[PDB]
Amino acid sequence: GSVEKLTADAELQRLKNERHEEAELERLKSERHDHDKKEAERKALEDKLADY
Repeated sequence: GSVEKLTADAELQRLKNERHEEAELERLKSERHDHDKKEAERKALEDKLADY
């Protein structure tokens, strides 16, 4: 989500996944703001084992 409430760090890793940035970003624009939190974990398990 462009809002970037407290997930600015997640937006960073979202740019990190340039191989999938346009997909996650575009979705979050239309999809609920709460969905940003889920996509934070989605790419965590996607890019790496996990981001904890």
